[PDB]
Parts: sequence; C-alpha cells; structure tokens
Amino acid sequence: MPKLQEMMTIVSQREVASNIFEMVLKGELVEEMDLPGQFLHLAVPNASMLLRRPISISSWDKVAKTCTILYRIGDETSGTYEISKLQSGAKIDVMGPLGNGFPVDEVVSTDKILIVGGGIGVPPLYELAKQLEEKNCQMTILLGFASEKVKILEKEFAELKNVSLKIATDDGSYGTKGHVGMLMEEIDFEVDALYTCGAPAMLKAVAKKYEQLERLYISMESRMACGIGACYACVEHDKEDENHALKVCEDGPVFLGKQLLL
Amino acid sequence: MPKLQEMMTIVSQREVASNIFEMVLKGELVEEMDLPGQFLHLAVPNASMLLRRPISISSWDKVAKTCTILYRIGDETSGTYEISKLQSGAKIDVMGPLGNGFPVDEVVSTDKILIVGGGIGVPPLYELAKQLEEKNCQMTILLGFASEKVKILEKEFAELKNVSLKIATDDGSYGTKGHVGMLMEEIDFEVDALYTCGAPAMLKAVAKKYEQLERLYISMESRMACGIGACYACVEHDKEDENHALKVCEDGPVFLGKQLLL
Amino acid sequence: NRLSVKLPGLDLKNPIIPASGCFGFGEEYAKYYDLNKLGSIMVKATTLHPRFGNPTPRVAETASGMLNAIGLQNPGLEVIMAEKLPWLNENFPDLPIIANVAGSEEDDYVAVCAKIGDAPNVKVIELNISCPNVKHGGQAFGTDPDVAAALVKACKAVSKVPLYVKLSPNVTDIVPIAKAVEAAGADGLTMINTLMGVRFDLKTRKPVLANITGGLSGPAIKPVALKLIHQVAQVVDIPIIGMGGVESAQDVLEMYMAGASAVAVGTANFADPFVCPKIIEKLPEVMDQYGIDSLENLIQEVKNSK
Amino acid sequence: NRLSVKLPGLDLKNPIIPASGCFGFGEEYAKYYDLNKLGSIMVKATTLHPRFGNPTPRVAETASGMLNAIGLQNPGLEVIMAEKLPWLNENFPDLPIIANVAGSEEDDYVAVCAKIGDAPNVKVIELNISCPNVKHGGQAFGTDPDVAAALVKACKAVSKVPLYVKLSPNVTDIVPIAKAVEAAGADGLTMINTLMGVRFDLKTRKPVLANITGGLSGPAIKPVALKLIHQVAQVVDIPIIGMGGVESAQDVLEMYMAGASAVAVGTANFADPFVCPKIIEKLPEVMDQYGIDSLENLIQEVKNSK
Ligand SMILES: Cc1cc2nc3c(=O)[nH]c(=O)nc-3n(C[C@H](O)[C@H](O)[C@H](O)COP(=O)(O)OP(=O)(O)OC[C@H]3O[C@@H](n4cnc5c(N)ncnc54)[C@H](O)[C@@H]3O)c2cc1C
Ligand SMILES: Cc1cc2nc3c(=O)[nH]c(=O)nc-3n(C[C@H](O)[C@H](O)[C@H](O)COP(=O)(O)OP(=O)(O)OC[C@H]3O[C@@H](n4cnc5c(N)ncnc54)[C@H](O)[C@@H]3O)c2cc1C
Ligand SMILES: Cc1cc2nc3c(=O)[nH]c(=O)nc-3n(C[C@H](O)[C@H](O)[C@H](O)COP(=O)(O)O)c2cc1C
Ligand SMILES: Cc1cc2nc3c(=O)[nH]c(=O)nc-3n(C[C@H](O)[C@H](O)[C@H](O)COP(=O)(O)O)c2cc1C
Ligand SMILES: O=C(O)c1cc(=O)[nH]c(=O)[nH]1
Ligand SMILES: O=C(O)c1cc(=O)[nH]c(=O)[nH]1
Ligand code: FES
Ligand code: FES
Ligand SMILES: [Cl-]
Ligand SMILES: [Cl-]
Repeated sequence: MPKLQEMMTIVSQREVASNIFEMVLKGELVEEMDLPGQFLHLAVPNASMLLRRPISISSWDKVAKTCTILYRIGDETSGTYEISKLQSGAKIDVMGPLGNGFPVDEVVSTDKILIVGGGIGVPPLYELAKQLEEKNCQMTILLGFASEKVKILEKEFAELKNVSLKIATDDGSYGTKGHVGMLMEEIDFEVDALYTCGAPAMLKAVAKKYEQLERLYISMESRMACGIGACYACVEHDKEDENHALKVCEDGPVFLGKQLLL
Repeated sequence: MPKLQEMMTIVSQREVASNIFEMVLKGELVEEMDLPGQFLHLAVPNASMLLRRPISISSWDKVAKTCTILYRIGDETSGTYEISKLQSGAKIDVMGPLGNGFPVDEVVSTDKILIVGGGIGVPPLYELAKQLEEKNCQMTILLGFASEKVKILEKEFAELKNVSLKIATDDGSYGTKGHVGMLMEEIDFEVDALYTCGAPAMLKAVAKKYEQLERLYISMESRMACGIGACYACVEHDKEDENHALKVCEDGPVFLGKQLLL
Repeated sequence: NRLSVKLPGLDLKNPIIPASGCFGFGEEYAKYYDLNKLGSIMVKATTLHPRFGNPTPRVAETASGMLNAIGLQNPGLEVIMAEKLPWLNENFPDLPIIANVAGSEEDDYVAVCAKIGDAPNVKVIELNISCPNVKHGGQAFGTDPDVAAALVKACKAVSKVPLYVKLSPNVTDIVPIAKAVEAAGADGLTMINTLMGVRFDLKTRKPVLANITGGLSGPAIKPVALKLIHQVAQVVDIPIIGMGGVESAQDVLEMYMAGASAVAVGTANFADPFVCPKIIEKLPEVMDQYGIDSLENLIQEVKNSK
Repeated sequence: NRLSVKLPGLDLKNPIIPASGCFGFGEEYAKYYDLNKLGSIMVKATTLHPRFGNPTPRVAETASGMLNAIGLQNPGLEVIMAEKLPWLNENFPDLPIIANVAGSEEDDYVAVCAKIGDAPNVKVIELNISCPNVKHGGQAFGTDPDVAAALVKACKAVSKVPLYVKLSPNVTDIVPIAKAVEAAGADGLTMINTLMGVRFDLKTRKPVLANITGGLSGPAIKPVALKLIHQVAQVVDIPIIGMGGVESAQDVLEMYMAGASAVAVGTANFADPFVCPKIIEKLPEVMDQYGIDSLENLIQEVKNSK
C-alpha cells in the first residue's frame, strides 16, 4: 500500500514524433494514480547518471494496470536518450505518482473549460481532458508546437467529444501559423477554469491574459534532484507569502496562478 | 584487417562453477587469434566503470567465428558481476586479441610437456592443450583449486588425448587433498617445457622448482588500465635488465621464467 | 548488536546517518520508511535568520555526481526550534538528531549554538564551517586554521551538547585545520562537505547553475573523501563521521578502513529513497563476507593498524 | 578549417591532444589509427634521469574515474631525446609534440628544458609542477606561488620553445598561482592535473594502491576542471589548454565555454582507444547542433563574454 517506488515493465516504446518517445508502463503504481498532472521520477539505465528524470503522466488505464508518458530526448550524451534505447520487456526504476496535480472535482457541465498546451507540456493535459470529459463540460483545447515535426497527441485529442481542438505551429507547417497565444486571444466566451502547461514564455502569456481568474491552474517545471521535497532544489517564489518558497515537486507541479510570479 | 576492437555477440553465458561464468563470443576478432594465452580487454556495461576488465582466452573456434572465456565475478558492486548479467544476443565491447601468448612452435612429439594451473589461471591453459595436442607430444596437466565448488574445465581436459590429468583441491573435496605444488613434486620425468598460470603463490612455487629450465613459460597478472602498453600501469621488474620494466599487457601476459622475480 | 556504535553525544543503533541537506528535517522521506531504522539524521543547515537560498537552477547532474547551489535555504532558528525539531521529537523521541549549524559571521554561529541544544532530541551539533565569512571578505571559515579555531572556541563556550566540525575538502593541506579544530575543543569531525564544480549549457553558453559554482557530491567524490579522511585520521584522536559518495554497505565499510566511526549518506537518497534502510539491512551479510566482527571492533582494529 | 586553432608554438589542425601519461610517446596507439589525425600530443613526463616509477598496484577504478600512482616512470632525458621523440619525428614530422617536463628539484627541470627544445618536433614544453620538491620537504611546486614563479622563471631562461605550466587542482585558491605563473613568463597554461584519492581493499583493509594515494581523473573530475578553468580564465590573458574528464565533443565544447583553447583527452583513451579520432570527426556535427562557427571564433566570443 502506497508503494512510492517500483520496477515497472515497459509495455512498448516507439518514437511518435521527432525525438519524442511514447512509453507505456505496466505496474502497480497505476492503481495509486488519481488527479491528472502528477509525474514520475524515472531513473536512467546509466549508473553514471544518478538524478532521476521527472516526466508528466500523460494518461493511464487502471484496469490494464498501465500508464503512458511522452518525453523528448537530448543528444547521445543525454539520459533521456538512454531511456529511449530501452525496449519492450525491460524494467525501469520509477518513483511515483508524485506531486499535486490538476484539480477536477469542482467542475460541472455548465462551466466552460479552456486548455492551453505547448511542446512537451501537452502529455499531462490528455489525461486531464479524459477525466473532464466524464463531467460533460465543454472544452476548448488549444495546442501549439514549434513545427509539424514535434506535433504530439493530435489524434488522441480529436477523438474526445465535447472538444473544440485547435492546433498551431510556429512555422505554419500544420494548422494555424504562430504561437498558441494567438489562438488564445481569438476565443470568445467567459472561461470558468483554465488548465495550462508548456514552455515558460507560453505560461507567462497565459497567466497575464487571465490574471483575474481564480480557477487558473498552471503546471510548472524546474530542475529536480530528490523529487519528494527534501533537498529544496526546485523552488519557486510564493507570490501569496513573500520569502516563502514553493517546491515544484511537492507543492506542485500544478499551482493556482495567484501563487506564481510568471 | 587487424581490427583491434569490436562489438562481439554473446553466443551464450552460463555459470559453470561457483561465481565463475563461461561466455562464448562471436565476432571477427577470432580470425586474428594465434598463440594461446592472449587476452581480451572487456568493457563493463556500466558507464561508471571506465577501465576494461582483462580476461584470458580459454579457447576459440576459427570456423565458428567464436571464442570462449571463463571468469570469476566479485560482489554485486563488482564490474564482472555486471558482465554476468548480460545475456545471449547482447553485444559486448572488446579489445583484442592482446599480448604475447604461450609459444608452441618449437615443440615436437619427443619432448615431454608439464602444465600447471590453478584457480582462474586454468582457462588459458585449455587452448594451450588443444594446440599442443596437434603436435602429438605427451602432456601432464596438474590443476589445483580451492574447492570442488570452484573446479573448472575438468571434462574439457579429460577429453584430450595424450593427457595425464590430475586435479587437486585445497580441502580434498575432489581429487587429491592439497595444493597443486604437492602434485608437482610427485612427477618423475625430465620436463622439457613447462606452461603455468594461476595465483602468485602457485607461480612462485612453480618458478622456484624449475629455475634451471629455459623453456618455462609463466602467465602473469597485474592491475591494468590502457591494456596496450602506454600508461605503464602493469609493470614487472625485468630480471634480465635491472631498472627496466616489463609490461604485463604488452610484453606479457606470458614471460620466460628468466625474466621474472617470482 | 553488531552495527551499534557509540560516539560523543551519540548512542547509535547503527552507523547510517542521512547527510545534511539531503533529508530536510526527515518529514518527506518519513513517508517512505520508518525513520527509527536510522542511526541518526544530520538535518538541514540552521542559520540564525530565515534564508530563501540561491536563485534557480540550483542543481545539475555530473558523471556519477551532482552539483548543488542551494544557498542554505532554511526557515531560521526560531521556526526550527518550534516546528521542525519538535516534529522529529514527537514522531521519533529516541532518534538522535545532528543539528547542522551554518552562518555568515561568528556571532551568528554562536547565537545558534547557544539555543539549539535546548531541543531534547538534538544530541550533537555539526558546525558547517564551509560557508562564506563576510567579516573576512567572503573567505570560508574552513580554510583558515586561526579563524576556524576562533569560531569553534567561541561556539564551544555556549553549547550544551558535543560539537563536531564539518571539514571542507577544498584545501591545499587539510592537516593544519583539523589539528587546530581538535585543539579548539571539537568532540568529533565530519568530512567531507562538497568539492567545487561548474557545468556549462551548450545552448546558452552560460553556467547551468545560477550561482555559477556549486558543490560536487556523489560517488565521483568518494576517493577524495577517503583520502582526506585517511589523512586526518592519522593526526587527530577525536572520532570522524565520514561521508562523500557513499552508496553501499561496501562503501560504508571502506569508510571504516579509512578511519570513520559512522557514515553519513547524502546524495544517494535522491536516486534510491530507501538506500539508507537498504544499506542497514545489507550491512551484516557484507561484514560477514569480509570477516568483520562488529563495527565497534573494526573502529579499534583500524585505529591500531593504523 | 573550422577545427583549427592557433596557440603559442602550436598551429593545430584541430584541438584534440592526448593528455600526458595516457599516450606514452604515441607508439602504442599508433597501431590503432593514423596519429596525423591529432592536433598534437602531450607525451609522458620526462625527468632528467631514468625512473622506474612506483611499486604496483599503480591504478584503481573509481566511479566514473580511476586512480593512478605511476610515479613518473620514463626512460630519462638522454633516451627520450635519442629514441622516443626522433621516432615521432620520423613517422609524424608535421605533428607538433608537447613535452611534459617533471622533476624533483629546480635544477633538474631547468636541465631538461635546456635540451628538450632541441628536438625538431617539440614545439611546446608543458611544465608539470604537480610533483614533490625535495629542496622543500616534498611540498609540491604547484602550491607555492613564489617557488612556482621561481621555477618557471628559471626554466623560462633556457627554453628555445614556448613554456606552458600545468596547474594542480589540489589548492585552496588557484588564482594567486596562475597570476604568479603568468607573470613569470609562461606562454600558456594547461589544467588540470589530477585530484588526490584513495581506495581501500575490503579484504586486506589496506589501500589498493601501493602508493596509498593516487591521482583521480576521468569524467568524475570534469566539474572540478571546468570550475578551475573558468576561475583562472578571468585572471590571465595567456591561453589555456583544458583537460579533466573529457570524453565527448560535447565535453570539448563545454571546455570552450569555460575558456579553453584546445582540449587534452587523457583517461578516456583507456576505455575507447579511438576516442580521440572519434571526437574529432564528431566535432563539426556537434558544433552545428549548438550554432558554433569555428573554434577560433568561439575562443574570441567566449573571451569577450566573458
Ligand atoms: C514536473 C515535470 C514534468 C515534466 N514532464 C515532461 C514530459 O512529460 N515530457 C518531456 O519531454 N519532458 C518533461 N519534463 C522535462 C524533462 O524532465 C527534461 O526533458 C529531462 O529531464 C531532460 O533530461 P535529459 O536526460 O534529456 O538531459 P540531460 O541534459 O542529460 O539532463 C541533466 C539534468 O538536467 C535536468 N534538466 C535539463 N533540462 C531540463 C528541463 N527543461 N526541465 C527539467 N529538468 C531538466 C535533468 O532533469 C537532469 O537532472 C518535465 C519536467 C518537470 C519538472
Ligand atoms: C592478463 C590477465 C588475464 C586474466 N584472465 C582472467 C580469467 O581468464 N578469468 C578470471 O576470472 N580472471 C582473470 N583475470 C583477473 C581479472 O581481470 C579480475 O578477476 C577482474 O578484472 C576483476 O574485476 P572485477 O570487476 O571482478 O572487480 P572490481 O573490484 O569491480 O575491479 C576494479 C578494478 O580492479 C582490477 N582488479 C581487481 N582485482 C584484480 C585481479 N586479481 N587481477 C587484475 N585486475 C584486478 C580490475 O581489473 C578493475 O580495473 C585476468 C587478469 C589479467 C591481468
Ligand atoms: C542538495 C545538497 C544540499 C546540501 N546541503 C548541505 C547543508 O545544508 N549543510 C551541509 O553541511 N552540507 C550540505 N551538503 C553536503 C552533504 O552534507 C554531504 O556532506 C556531501 O554532499 C557529501 O556526501 P554525499 O556525496 O553522499 O552527498 C549538501 C549536499 C547536497 C548534494
Ligand atoms: C595513468 C595516468 C598517468 C598520468 N601521467 C601524467 C604525467 O606523466 N604528467 C602529467 O603532467 N600528467 C599526467 N596525468 C594527468 C593527465 O595528464 C590528465 O591531465 C589528468 O589525468 C586529467 O585528465 P583526464 O581526466 O582526461 O585524464 C596522468 C593521468 C593518468 C590517469
Ligand atoms: O546549501 C547549500 O547550498 C550547501 C551547503 C553546504 O554546506 N554544502 C553544500 O554542498 N551545499
Ligand atoms: O606519473 C604519475 O603518477 C602522475 C604524474 C602526474 O603528473 N599526474 C598524475 O596523475 N600521475
Ligand atoms: S526536487 Fe528535491 S525539493 Fe523538489
Ligand atoms: S595496462 Fe597500460 S601499460 Fe599495461
Ligand atoms: Cl542568517
Ligand atoms: Cl630524475
């Protein structure tokens, strides 16, 4: 009970976009998952790389006992690169699930949900749309990527009903040319809750457009070491209590917008 | 041509005695092998362990394109332990063949060959007996082990003809109770060439018993780094030229007894 | 039992102590196992006033190591005495706590050392003299035997519990500093704190740590720790709590061959949260493998070898 | 070309230089690839008289590193001038050789530096001041700015080729020593030599190296090298040949962000004999990945950042 750590089995792994791998993991950590937007602290199969790699949960299947993640790799000296060389059947050392995810309890079919995502911020937003869809609320999902080469999870989002999905690319290679913020300006309704995740400039633009909204949930990143809140590596300044540090791994990864300064 | 290094394929690996693994490797390094008693410089599949592990060649099969090695592992923090976790199909990073092996050219069916081996000194002596057997000389092979638990290559030596094979164990659990040196005293003939390999006390006792014999070939060990003679880690004092260093990886691993001080 | 070791201020059920800065005040890892398994805990550094720490990024990976530039983030003396240590005392009344004490000037160290022994569960103080001194131009107290001996002597006067000094490894010669610190009244030593490293981002060409430089730790530094622990052990009679890159019972035992009496484990907890209980249950089998009686014996056999 | 860098005494076709003690005099690795691919070679230390070196075991593995205690084994000046360097000159007449010079007292260093420039292929001398001085009690020349500046100044007088000094990292503050060495007339610097480590045998309880202590190298020390290279680069104008744990073109480029002009690769050759040609053919693709012009530019962009 509350396992915290487990040698999970890779069900599969394939490269679903340019340098972005989708890994499906089987183990008993999945029964512990609840809120969308928690993450896993993955150990690299490389004894010289001791710090775990933190990667958002994209979706899970409680009955199948599997969860799904989508991550970008670095160059051949990077540790995520090594993770992609693992193959079906291999075990991988996982801590999780970890963090405070996206709240979905107080959402009901009348309020209108906006979801903004970019880059490798998209994966954790997919499980979010799954669990929100069961509340029969109306969703607008705007995703932005650098290029068509790095577009991920389009078919999975399209298949969800109650979804108006728009996709931008910075170069115009797919969908709307430009950044996700441009599509954000173009929405015409009163949003009741916004969930967002992506590169800091995108989070900065989202938080400034909706500074007035209480139900604005922002998913953050930082450099990590311990992953459970003891080493204080991943701090953010608390906007609500100055001099007080928020910890992205334990207090986060998702915060209300009142708590952050960008 | 002269490949020097290769990613070989493990044909198989099994634990043939207590903590002693036999690995059969397939690759084109095998066509380069000639004298018995050369070694391979193996890389550990563990990026934190940069120094290669040097392991004698036990035997090879030129047509099958495979060679065989037999090595002892340390504890779970040891690098050889990691090598034993590799499995059939895996590739392993090999430098070789390396060193000066056992000379066998000038041997002819009339001279009587004595072979002394102990512990994990035994493996390279097996290929030696194979190549000497084709010269139809008469062989006496005396092997000593700590225990029955660590006895290796008995069935392979027994199957060679022109062989009188005796086996000792320090505890008496198999064959003759005691050390290989006891069986060594008990030989009654004039030995023309002696080949030996094993723990330093055993090599010390062998060299002192036959200090008078020119054709006495001793296989040595030392701590290694480069494996090709550049870093000077593995030196022995040259007995024939004082102040001059012999290098176990390049000048050795096998020397004439005149060249060594124990 | 075999694993028990007795030190000044420390009746340890076994020698494993999570290292300062790597365990907070135990509240997080406690969700993962019963802290009573541990011998002790070096809690995070306490400074007199609260400190947010350095700007991020604060950590970076290296080969068999990591860099940290936390900056001594901690809630300060008053909060640590009122919340963090009492919390340990309630949930683990019999678990001895090692109070890492850091500072920016001598008065601050002394002020902390006057109060922090009042906590019932704090049995020892670990003087972290591996900080910058503003009363000296940002020079580290741990690089000048005279100042360091001043600091220890000043702090020795106000402390109700035994005082260990934590040595910095970034020295040319470490022997003058240990001799000086032992003669200033230190009851023990811990070593080592971190070495100094830097990583650069290939994309931005700037250091990856905001602080530019950061402390290097992990198995990469175990040889440096062993060498300086062995060096100091030939020069002082006060016992040494060794640390630096320990990840295994083997590593613990090697620290003993160097002259350590207990072993602190720091960076390793980040890779394996259970590494400290894991090592403790693995220690007796590994001691049998190498014919070792008890750790109390080994300390004496090594001390007499030496 | 992109990879070419020009230094005092050094017109390098690219920046990769096998580090001293890790390449002998090139005769062994030459069986594995055409040495002309290299930018240069720091050959093994030359001392005035022959030296057998230290007793074995001389090396030991560490986490992402190794320990060595070779003891400056080398055939001495007369043999090196007559056999080892002429051999390089015949097989590689256009391949510039960096002559590591070590010693036990000042006269010995000077005597070597007087003769060894006479070799046509020796373009630079790398003063290895990371040795013990018997004219001072076994203290290292590399820890006293006054002595080190004496040694360099004495050696600067007799040398027919530019003189680089190789800095030891085992210092509290490295800045006084580089300032002193640059003011003594050094044309360049190489850094770093090794850190100091120890390993213990669990079975015998004795150090695994006969010499007890040994030099730590490999990727474990790359952060320490980067930090001291960055530290010194803000303090001197003479160029720096950086080394310490380099294994990749990425590692080479990071040395450039620290302020190095060429990169020496030492311990890595033992794991991968082809690592130095491997890195050289891999460098341009990696420079494109991070938008880098030429190494000559990068030296200037980094120098001006700084
Ligand atoms: C809460 C959280 C969730 C995340 N989810 C995802 C995801 O779902 N998909 C995905 O592709 N990426 C995700 N990231 C970013 C991801 O952790 C980095 O891509 C990855 O750790 C980089 O390591 P590496 O092996 O690629 O590179 P290396 O350069 O070998 O990593 C070295 C060290 O630097 C750290 N590091 C370097 N860049 C980053 C970065 N941008 N963010 C965090 N740490 C970094 C690594 O964690 C590691 O500790 C997430 C980050 C956080 C904090
Ligand atoms: C020429 C030669 C041939 C050899 N052939 C064989 C063989 O056929 N079978 C076999 O079982 N063993 C052989 N050995 C010994 C073998 O290399 C060691 O058993 C092995 O390297 C130990 O490393 P490890 O990963 O087990 O332990 P670790 O303790 O993890 O090794 C750490 C470092 O210490 C070195 N080391 C430790 N003990 C020894 C030792 N006794 N000899 C050499 N290096 C050591 C390792 O090489 C490595 O560089 C040979 C040694 C030499 C020099
Ligand atoms: C993230 C981090 C924070 C640390 N914080 C402290 C601290 O507050 N006080 C202190 O004395 N040492 C601190 N250290 C040093 C450790 O206590 C430990 O002595 C050092 O890291 C070496 O051991 P290790 O390699 O097992 O971590 C810290 C180390 C790390 C990695
Ligand atoms: C086996 C060995 C021998 C060495 N011999 C020398 C030497 O003779 N002279 C010298 O200046 N440095 C010597 N060094 C230090 C290296 O030149 C190099 O600067 C140091 O090892 C750091 O780089 P690396 O980590 O890539 O090896 C030696 C290092 C090793 C590992
Ligand atoms: O808080 C820190 O940054 C810190 C303190 C210390 O003593 N050692 C360390 O490595 N980091
Ligand atoms: O020869 C050696 O032992 C040696 C010399 C040197 O300068 N550096 C080193 O690490 N080892
Ligand atoms: S990663 Fe250690 S505190 Fe967040
Ligand atoms: S191992 Fe490098 S010289 Fe023999
Ligand atoms: Cl303070
Ligand atoms: Cl000399």
